[PDB]
Amino acid sequence: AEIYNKDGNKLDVYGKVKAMHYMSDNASKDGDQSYIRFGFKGETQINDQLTGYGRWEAEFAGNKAESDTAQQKTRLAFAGLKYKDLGSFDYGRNLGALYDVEAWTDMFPEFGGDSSAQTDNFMTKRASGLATYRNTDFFGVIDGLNLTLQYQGKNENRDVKKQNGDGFGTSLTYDFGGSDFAISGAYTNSDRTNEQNLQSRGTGKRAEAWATGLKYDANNIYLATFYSETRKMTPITGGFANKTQNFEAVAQYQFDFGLRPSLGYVLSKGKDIEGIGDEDLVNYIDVGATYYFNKNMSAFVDYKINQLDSDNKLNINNDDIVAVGMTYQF
Amino acid sequence: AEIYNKDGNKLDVYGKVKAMHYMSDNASKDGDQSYIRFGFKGETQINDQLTGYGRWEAEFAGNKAESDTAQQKTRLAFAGLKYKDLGSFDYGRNLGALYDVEAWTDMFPEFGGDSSAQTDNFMTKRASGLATYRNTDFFGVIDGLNLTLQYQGKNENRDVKKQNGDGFGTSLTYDFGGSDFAISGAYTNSDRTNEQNLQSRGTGKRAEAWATGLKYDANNIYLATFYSETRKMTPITGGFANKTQNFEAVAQYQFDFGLRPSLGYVLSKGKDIEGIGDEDLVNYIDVGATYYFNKNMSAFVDYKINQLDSDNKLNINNDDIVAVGMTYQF
Amino acid sequence: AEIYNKDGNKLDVYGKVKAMHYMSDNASKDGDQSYIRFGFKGETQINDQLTGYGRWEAEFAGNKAESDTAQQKTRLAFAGLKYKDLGSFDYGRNLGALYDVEAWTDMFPEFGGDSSAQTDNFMTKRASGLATYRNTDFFGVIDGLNLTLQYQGKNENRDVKKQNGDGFGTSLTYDFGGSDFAISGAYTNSDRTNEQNLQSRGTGKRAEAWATGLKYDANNIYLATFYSETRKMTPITGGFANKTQNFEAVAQYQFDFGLRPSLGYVLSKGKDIEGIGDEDLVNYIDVGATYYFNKNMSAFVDYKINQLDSDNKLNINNDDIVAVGMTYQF
Repeated sequence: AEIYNKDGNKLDVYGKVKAMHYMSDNASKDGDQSYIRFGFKGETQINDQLTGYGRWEAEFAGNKAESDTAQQKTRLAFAGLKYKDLGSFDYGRNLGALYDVEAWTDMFPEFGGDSSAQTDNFMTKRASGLATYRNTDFFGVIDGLNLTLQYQGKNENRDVKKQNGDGFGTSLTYDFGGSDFAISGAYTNSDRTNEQNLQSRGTGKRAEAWATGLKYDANNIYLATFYSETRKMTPITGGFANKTQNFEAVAQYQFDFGLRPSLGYVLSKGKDIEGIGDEDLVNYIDVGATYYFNKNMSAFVDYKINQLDSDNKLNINNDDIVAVGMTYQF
Repeated sequence: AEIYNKDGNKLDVYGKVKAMHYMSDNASKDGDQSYIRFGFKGETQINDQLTGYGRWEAEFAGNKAESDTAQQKTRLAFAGLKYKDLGSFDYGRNLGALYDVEAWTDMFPEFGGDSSAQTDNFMTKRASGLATYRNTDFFGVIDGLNLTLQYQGKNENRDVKKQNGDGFGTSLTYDFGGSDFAISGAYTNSDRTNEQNLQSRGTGKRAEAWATGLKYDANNIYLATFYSETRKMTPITGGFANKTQNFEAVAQYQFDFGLRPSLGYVLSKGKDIEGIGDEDLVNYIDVGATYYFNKNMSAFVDYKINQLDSDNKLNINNDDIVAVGMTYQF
Repeated sequence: AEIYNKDGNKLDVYGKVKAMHYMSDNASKDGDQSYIRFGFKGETQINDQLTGYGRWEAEFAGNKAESDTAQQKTRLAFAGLKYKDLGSFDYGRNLGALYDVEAWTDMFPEFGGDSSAQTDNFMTKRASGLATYRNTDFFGVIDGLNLTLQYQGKNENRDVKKQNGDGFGTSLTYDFGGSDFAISGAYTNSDRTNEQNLQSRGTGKRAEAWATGLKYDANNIYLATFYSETRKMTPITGGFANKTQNFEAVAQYQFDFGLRPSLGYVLSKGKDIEGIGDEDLVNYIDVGATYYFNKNMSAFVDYKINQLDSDNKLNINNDDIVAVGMTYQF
């Protein structure tokens, strides 16, 4: 909600209470997982052609006792400039380049974005240390095309899963539509940090990933799907997976009254693992729906139908989960 | 302060800096205990008869070095709907059912709400995992009556004091007044979680509590009092108290100029403790006052006169405390 | 940004995303150190002569993984009253008295305020437990003079570096100007806490500090400088420094277009250290500049030229650092 629009500055305070319960056995555990979001975002307008902005998004736990003050964590912190027509540059906590792809099917009521996309995993989902250029429609009219170059500074304070060396990411998108249609691909080659190569699995030199996505979003239908492959990036109980192939798909329909059913499927498949062969990393069908009471209030049910087996060589968790909830947001 | 009231949505950003000092010896320790509160709350109006809301309240420490980033904790997170006349349903971090009672005398400048009401202690004070129905005036005119049914999902991540199994809570309230008068009672039976019954004290099967309160709030006087009993819920240095009886009372007068004296007394009495017999759990007189400069600014002094003895079988703390402070709030 | 100015109350929500990168070796480390600030501040007006306020400022990390929820910390929490002409009293997390001095040259793009001023170091920089009276222009016209008396309650929960006993602080400032001119001095004598005197270095009885500053801020030039001395307050790897002498200087020029170069130098010199003699504690030249796009958006480069030696008896860090960034703020 735009709480300030004065003298060339627009403050926008946003947020969401997601009261939310998981009923299930202990895969991604069960019981309450409600949370609150909070964020501002400014846009100061320097000149009629230039603009600057900062965005901040934190996330505060809903489910802990108040004695567990290990409760908030930030999601987005950046601030940058955008010139009329030349595009936008920014730095700070942001979204890697491959997620320009993987977002196409990250629309479930709750589950999903679960495959190749780990958070604080080099440029795959959210990420620290990112300079980002994004050009749009291409300088002089390839209208529709959209471009991103990004650099990520090394991050080796953190846990060994969470670390990375200096790297790079592109992606592009061309849109069209009598109604609406788009295709997308991205590229990452971030080298791996030294301390990480003292590990059991996926040891090596560089860490790449690439993806491709097709979407269709028109006259209330939404469909999207993408493939992705990673070489030594995805974290594995042994150590980072040598390779993986991941596939996501999504079909959703929004009724006029408010109901919005979603179907989607998530597969992540471990490959050439350094002592276990190939076990799958993620395999479930998602069935669910939210009901949009309006822009602000909503309620949902989601059902992860884990499709993974019991004899699972990486001793993962074959347990279904059913999330139910209402989401107020302003 | 209602910072947004547009297109059927009212954002209300609130908060309070309580700069506050305890002078005392080390019972609930001494020195600074100032804190800050911050919360929004929305109310989107779907239709002329329905409404939805979310409330969030965190609490950020005032007193630590900045090197002790163990500093914030959330108090309320929920979001729900309310239909004209049928009442309100919500889920998330909220207030148990017995606190519909114990609030009657939780009005001191600082101390109190200290008896049967522990925070993250099954539905006794604040609490995680709560679905809550509250009906008011009873559907068709018992005007004055007010009703609450609540369910609390199991919470066993947390510390053993802090855990609980699935449970239930009712309370009701009928109001009246030529000026103002009300009576209240509530009920809880949450079963105890398995890991908790590996304890020394108050082991068992179910954990109940019940309370009763009378209040009088009219032409500037305010008086209220309540009894409460718990079976294996209140945390004890040995382990949860087998039973307890707790009594609170409060007399307060608000002058026209701004001064508001308060008298109150708090007694919590351990019963059938599993190795110590019965020691009291809380016994103090509270004398104090706030001066309301206005809606926003205020200042106070409170004085807990601990009435507990020295030879205290549960080795509690007989030490007085005197809190002084000013409270800005918006 | 003043988001509320109604019925005698002005809420002011502020904040800043400082996306920011250090390139360097590991002195104050290297890579991302962007952060976000957030604060409100109220001012309720009781009567035409009196006013009350609260200020709160937290600071949330930009650079950690979201798995390291050790991320926010508060900077300012207080709330007080100010009477027309008699001055202002407040309590809570605030700025000691010596910092009324040391602020004169704490203006770099990033570095500086680094000498005698440690945060949560008795009244030297930010600080917990502070009652503060500040009188201004002196009751009856010494216009220009400005006065501060402050008391700091003991703080012994915290780490031994971070602790302190009860203490006191004055400072005064007289301003003038055909353009602008001022001189300042402050005094602290906080006794040291008992647990702290079980240390190797700077053991003793009382902890004093004093400072002096001259500034010149006119027709776009800004120059300022100050001396400071501490007896057993500044933390040393062995233990608190017995004495120190610290000197800061700053020359800055603001062009009409927006560029604002800064020169400054920081020296902190350990004296009579209890096993090491005298090594310097801080010695660097700072060269840098911010470009102010406007009130809100800006970008900078700073360069700490560490001037400290390698054979450094307190095994400190002779490594340069170069900070680059943009700052959005509202």
